[PDB]
Amino acid sequence: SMEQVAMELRLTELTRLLRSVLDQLQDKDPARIFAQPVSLKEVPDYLDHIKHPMDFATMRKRLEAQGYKNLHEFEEDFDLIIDNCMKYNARDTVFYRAAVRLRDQGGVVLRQARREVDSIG
Ligand SMILES: CC(=O)NC1CCN(Cc2ccccc2)CC1
Ligand code: NA
Repeated sequence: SMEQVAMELRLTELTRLLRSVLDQLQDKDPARIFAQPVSLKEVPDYLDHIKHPMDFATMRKRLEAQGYKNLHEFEEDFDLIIDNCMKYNARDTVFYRAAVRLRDQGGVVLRQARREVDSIG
């Protein structure tokens, strides 16, 4: 239908907007601590600790299959990345601190992205 096509045009342009947002987000992770899923080879008990793993590679796969229907969903996964890290790793570690910095630098990007999503509808 025309209705379905228009629906998919918005989804596509959402996806274009999210791909940008996701790049700005990785750019704030120069150490690439969150680029890839935590290796179960190197940390074999990880899933005993973290129930829902997330990372940028995984988010990017979902994104390219247009699996993000709105910004709430995308933010949910981004927060998973941060919250998992600040749980699994202790306060005085390089990993925890990298997450706190991503959280803070990221929040700016998501503050404006939320406005662009509303207005562009
Ligand atoms: C995003 C995130 O939580 N990263 C974690 C992955 C595990 N490393 C520690 C590590 C490295 C190598 C071997 C055994 C443990 C850093 C913390
Ligand atoms: Na902890």
